[PDB]
Amino acid sequence: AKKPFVQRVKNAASKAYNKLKGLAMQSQYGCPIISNMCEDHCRRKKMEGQCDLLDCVCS
Repeated sequence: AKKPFVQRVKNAASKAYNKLKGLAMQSQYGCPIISNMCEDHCRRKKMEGQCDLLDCVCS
């Protein structure tokens, strides 16, 4: 017989996306009474939450 020899069909590749960061247009200059300090600070961390009359809320 002397059968042949071959078995090279490996690769494994399915991963090239990782972030999970970014708002959805709503916490940007839309609050009633937000301070540039809170807006800038919250924007720097790209954290989105809710706009409070007392200040901005990052979530």
